[PDB]
Amino acid sequence: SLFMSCCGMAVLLGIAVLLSSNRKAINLRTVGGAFAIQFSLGAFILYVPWGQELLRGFSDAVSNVINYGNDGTSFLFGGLVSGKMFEVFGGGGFIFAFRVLPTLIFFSALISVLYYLGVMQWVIRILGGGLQKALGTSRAESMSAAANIFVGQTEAPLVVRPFVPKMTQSELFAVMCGGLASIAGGVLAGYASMGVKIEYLVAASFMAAPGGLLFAKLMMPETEKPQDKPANVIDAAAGGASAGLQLALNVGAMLIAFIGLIALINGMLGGIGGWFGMPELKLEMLLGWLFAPLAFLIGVPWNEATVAGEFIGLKTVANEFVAYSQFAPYLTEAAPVVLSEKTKAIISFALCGFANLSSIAILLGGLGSLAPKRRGDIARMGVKAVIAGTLSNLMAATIAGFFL
Amino acid sequence: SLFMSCCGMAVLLGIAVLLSSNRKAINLRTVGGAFAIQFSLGAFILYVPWGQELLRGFSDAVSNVINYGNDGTSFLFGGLVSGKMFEVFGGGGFIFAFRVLPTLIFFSALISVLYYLGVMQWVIRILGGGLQKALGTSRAESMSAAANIFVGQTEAPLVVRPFVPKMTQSELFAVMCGGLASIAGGVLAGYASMGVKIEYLVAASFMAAPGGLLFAKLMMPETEKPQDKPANVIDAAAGGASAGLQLALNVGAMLIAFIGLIALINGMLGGIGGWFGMPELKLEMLLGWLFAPLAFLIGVPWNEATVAGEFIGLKTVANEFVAYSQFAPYLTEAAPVVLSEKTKAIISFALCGFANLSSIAILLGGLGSLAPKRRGDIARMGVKAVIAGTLSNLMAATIAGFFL
Amino acid sequence: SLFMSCCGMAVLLGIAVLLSSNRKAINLRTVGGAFAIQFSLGAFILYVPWGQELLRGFSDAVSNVINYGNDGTSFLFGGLVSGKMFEVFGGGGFIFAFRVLPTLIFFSALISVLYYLGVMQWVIRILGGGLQKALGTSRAESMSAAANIFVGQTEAPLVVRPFVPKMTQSELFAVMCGGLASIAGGVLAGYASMGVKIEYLVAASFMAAPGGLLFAKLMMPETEKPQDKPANVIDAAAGGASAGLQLALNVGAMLIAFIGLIALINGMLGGIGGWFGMPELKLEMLLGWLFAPLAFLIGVPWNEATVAGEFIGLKTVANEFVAYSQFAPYLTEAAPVVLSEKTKAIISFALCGFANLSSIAILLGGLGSLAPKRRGDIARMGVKAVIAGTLSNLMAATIAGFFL
Ligand SMILES: CCCCCCCCCCO[C@@H]1O[C@H](CO)[C@@H](O[C@H]2O[C@H](CO)[C@@H](O)[C@H](O)[C@H]2O)[C@H](O)[C@H]1O
Ligand SMILES: CCCCCCCCCCO[C@@H]1O[C@H](CO)[C@@H](O[C@H]2O[C@H](CO)[C@@H](O)[C@H](O)[C@H]2O)[C@H](O)[C@H]1O
Ligand SMILES: CCCCCCCCCCO[C@@H]1O[C@H](CO)[C@@H](O[C@H]2O[C@H](CO)[C@@H](O)[C@H](O)[C@H]2O)[C@H](O)[C@H]1O
Ligand SMILES: Nc1ncnc2c1ncn2[C@@H]1O[C@H](CO)[C@@H](O)[C@H]1O
Ligand SMILES: Nc1ncnc2c1ncn2[C@@H]1O[C@H](CO)[C@@H](O)[C@H]1O
Ligand SMILES: Nc1ncnc2c1ncn2[C@@H]1O[C@H](CO)[C@@H](O)[C@H]1O
Ligand code: NA
Ligand code: NA
Ligand code: NA
Repeated sequence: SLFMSCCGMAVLLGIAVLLSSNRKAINLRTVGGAFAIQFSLGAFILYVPWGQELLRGFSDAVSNVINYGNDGTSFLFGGLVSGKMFEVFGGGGFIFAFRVLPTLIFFSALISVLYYLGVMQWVIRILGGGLQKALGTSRAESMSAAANIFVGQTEAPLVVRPFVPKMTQSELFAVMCGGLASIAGGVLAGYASMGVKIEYLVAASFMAAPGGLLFAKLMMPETEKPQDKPANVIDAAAGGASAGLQLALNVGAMLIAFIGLIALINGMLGGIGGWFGMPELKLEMLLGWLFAPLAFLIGVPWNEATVAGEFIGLKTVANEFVAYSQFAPYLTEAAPVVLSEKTKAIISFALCGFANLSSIAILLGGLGSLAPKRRGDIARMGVKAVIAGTLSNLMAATIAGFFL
Repeated sequence: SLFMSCCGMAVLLGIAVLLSSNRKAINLRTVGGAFAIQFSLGAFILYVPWGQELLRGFSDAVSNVINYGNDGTSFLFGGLVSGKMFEVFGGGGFIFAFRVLPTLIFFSALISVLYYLGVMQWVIRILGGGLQKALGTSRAESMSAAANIFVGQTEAPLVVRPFVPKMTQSELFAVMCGGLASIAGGVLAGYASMGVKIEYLVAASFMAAPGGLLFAKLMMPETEKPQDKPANVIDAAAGGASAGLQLALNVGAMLIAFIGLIALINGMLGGIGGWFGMPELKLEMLLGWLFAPLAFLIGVPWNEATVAGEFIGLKTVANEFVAYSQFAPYLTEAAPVVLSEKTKAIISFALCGFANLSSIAILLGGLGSLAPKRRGDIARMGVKAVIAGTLSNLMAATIAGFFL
Repeated sequence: SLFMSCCGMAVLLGIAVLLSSNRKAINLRTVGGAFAIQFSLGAFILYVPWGQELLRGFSDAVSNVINYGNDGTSFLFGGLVSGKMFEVFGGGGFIFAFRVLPTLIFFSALISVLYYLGVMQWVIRILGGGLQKALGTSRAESMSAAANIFVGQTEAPLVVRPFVPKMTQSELFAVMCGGLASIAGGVLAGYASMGVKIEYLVAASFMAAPGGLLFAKLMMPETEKPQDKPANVIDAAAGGASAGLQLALNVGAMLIAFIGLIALINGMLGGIGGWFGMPELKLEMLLGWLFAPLAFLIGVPWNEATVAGEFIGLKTVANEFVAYSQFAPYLTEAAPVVLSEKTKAIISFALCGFANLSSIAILLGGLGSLAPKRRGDIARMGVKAVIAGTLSNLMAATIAGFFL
């Protein structure tokens, strides 16, 4: 029952200790409180009545903002995003390129506005300040952790960019993990437009801050000693829209290629597998059969562990956007496999993160520009940071499945 | 009657004098002839028979070029830009992204071709030469003023780029105002594809050259002393298409975000206004109530001044493309408010310009690259240039409304 | 009969000799074997039974890869690329922007993957090694020739980029011609999606390697003495998708402008021609009337030489993508002119190449970046390389028409 979930938490913490740079350097106050906060935050917004009301209140607010931004894409693509599309094409009336992608543009512009008004910095300063006073973490890495709740892995350290080139290896690692254990506000609204429950996306985004610090200070404890704009609001909006556009193009081109490549892989595996009496062999079967124990370990039922492993595995070997693209049909009535409500939540939390190998290259570019002489350290701690970011997603998935 | 329009002209000229850098330095020949030319040009193509035939002859020529370029977008988007779209989606069959945006690509390529053939330079040299000999303005700023009739604010000073880094503060200001008081040929054909009368777009584009010089030499008189390529035509076309593409993407992403942001604003104003007994409070009401006297001053009837203020205000606080997007439905039979034919013209002229705060950043980039040590002067005279560019649009709107 | 084709080969070789930099420097072994290989390769895959089975086997493999990549574009554009489009819009249901363009993205990602796995380098090393040992050509130019079978003109010399800045004028010319006589794998799958027979595209791509070396060593013999990475596979795929996206945008914007410009040209020619009693005068008539002898010379029947000249001429004065766009309707049942099966093949081979004036600018950019001090030589030998690349397409078209 609930004993399998508690064991899963110990295992995830166990692997982090086994892969630690120095187990004797682990601060029990830091990693003890970090796990406590992430667990208490999960208990707050997923179990207790008041916490559930605040989460559903914030999610409904986000849901309204998404629909407001949909007035912009309704102007551009007109009837191609109307209700007539379902009367003509049926299920194929939902055009991903016109429905989901423009949401990245609007939200990137919105966050850019909220940054100009100082609204974003005000929230991060509170959340980041509460983390460093409770975990003992440094000022910079705590602000980057709180920033990563809303923005991306390369946009979050911008709030503390003059402290990046001279921060310790443990600090930089935590900064890398803070962005790998979380997502961005843009893609969040995109995933919500695909059918993913906003309550799960918002929850996982907030739990990514202490969870990101947790496995960062576990796999890389602090052994050294730390230290310590657009002209107008319309320019900020226009600048954010351009950034969202460039992101929307890249994501769209990525999904065309990757899904196409997977389709190519499945075609080859159908022939390769046939040589061993398995002509129905596909990528989903491999990822499902390989990630089934990991899914079963975090709280997914035995008869649903294989199906859940297909999505968790795809999120790891590729990225979460490709995984969510194959998990989205499982959130509708036309789902090939009817999953339990708890399982749908666990997959949603275990997929809510930029934790993948391809994000290392992005960290080498964006974060690497903030510290050009630190690109050697980033690439070196790259693989370790992905694991630490992965464990944070699995931990948040185990906690979520525990209180459900 | 016509007395309200003549008073409006005096007020607009009055504000320019009150905001002048030096009223005693104002050249009466320059600003006297500039206003005379803009007024005589308005009287020419909007009142006298022969001038109306030349304007309708040029507009029909432009209209044919647009339809010719529509063969390119008809190939790419096939039936999505066909007549079957209106039989299926009705009014929503008109897809802005496929109908209007590709026009920016084709026209940017066309102008790039006409530049290679020396056709563009030939016309600018004539118009620019006639301005400097009649107003006493310098060679460079007069050519940039004539160039801004056809191309954008950052593309126009390219004809005199070796004279930009060493031109006086009054010259640079006039160059800034020349591009703020006008638009580009690309977006012009785009606005014409939205229902905006081409006769008004072409007229306002030509009146922007003396009008841009008028309020520039009024708010910033000359107190100092002035001075004085693609391999083939296919490469020029291909280069212009790429420039139009990048512009089409930026405009499209801007409209998705801004309209979405306005929709978000209207949602918040509906709650904020409800606290003061005004739950129906929107952005249009504010902009309408605030710009109604300004609209009434330039020649808009009392019962239509508020509605006209919504578009003029939106053009100012944001940009003219967002304003035209909300004014375009008022040019069809499905218009919520039936405006008089004169009012439709006044709004069309008062919106035909890049006069906004966001264009300062564009001037800092494009025009600033032509003179990197002059970015300080551009940002300093930025706000003043927007006002001077705004007054030119209002003046052209007052003149247009006078002869109608 | 077959005598007209053999004469055509002599003429094409004749022009190359007449335009040679030094006819006495022509290596008879090099240009003798190069023509022999291209001719024997044509005889292999177009005449003999076994060679036809290997070509149809490779084409069917490519055809399957295209359909696999179509799963990615089916996810993004949903029902807009479904069969319901033909039930609603009929022939206009085929949306070029959603059907053909995304194929460039997927294939660019695929080739990027095959490069990471060393699969591409393995094939090029074999083909390139077999050319230098049979023709006596240098190591670098032979590898670039073999690479150009699969990738573009600026991507092919990347396999030998440290040898580019110090290669002779004859080597650099052959490198330029290798990319002008061939296409890329991305656009190849795009042309195949337009109805162009894959067997012809694959054949012409392979015949472009010895044909590119043939007319390069004919028009520019060697008179001097020659000499002698992504972190993971997912990063390689993501990087290739981004490159394909940027290419897809440029091609799409080019087709909108060029077709629109041609439509503008046809409008003007209709009036200009009317002054000389030819109101039906268009661009196709000119290109057809002018390239008819050239089409008749390579093996096109007398009554079909004019129609074929329209496509060959358009491929020359513009690019092959614009030509293929106007030739694609002639491959369907709704073709205005029913062409013979041999003629359809000849046009397909004569159009399969980047041989145009606009590709010189691309060579100055991409290839010029590999050798910044050699941009002077590239621009100088630019026009000659286009001709040499053109003759290679015509030669491959004559050979193809000979064995059919
Ligand atoms: C969709 C409808 C929403 C409606 C909302 C209305 C928004 C109004 C924006 C005005 O903001 C100002 O804009 C200036 C122009 O950029 C800035 O000056 C900046 O730029 C000036 C010059 O361009 C300088 O003089 C200043 O020093 C410099 O701060 C200035 O900071 C900023 O406060
Ligand atoms: C859609 C159908 C329309 C059909 C219209 C046909 C257009 C024909 C374009 C030819 O123009 C020439 O192209 C050369 C190639 O770029 C240029 O040479 C330039 O580049 C050469 C080398 O590449 C150099 O040798 C030259 O010095 C240099 O001027 C040259 O100036 C230019 O006159
Ligand atoms: C759609 C489903 C398809 C499923 C296919 C699964 C693909 C698996 C990719 C793994 O490849 C590895 O990834 C590392 C990460 O980038 C590379 O390390 C590189 O980067 C590391 C750090 O980031 C360094 O430690 C290494 O030295 C450096 O080689 C490494 O070379 C590479 O072998
Ligand atoms: N805002 C962002 N910042 C950085 N990388 C991002 C962002 N959004 C998406 N990505 C990248 O795209 C992938 C798929 O969403 C992520 O795993 C990440 O690598
Ligand atoms: N050709 C152009 N050059 C510069 N800015 C442009 C151009 N076209 C549009 N814009 C910008 O986009 C806004 C909306 O059209 C304008 O007010 C201006 O800021
Ligand atoms: N892969 C490529 N590399 C370089 N140029 C290309 C490529 N694909 C297309 N082009 C350019 O676009 C034109 C039309 O396909 C070509 O003639 C060539 O100039
Ligand atoms: Na983040
Ligand atoms: Na202009
Ligand atoms: Na090639």
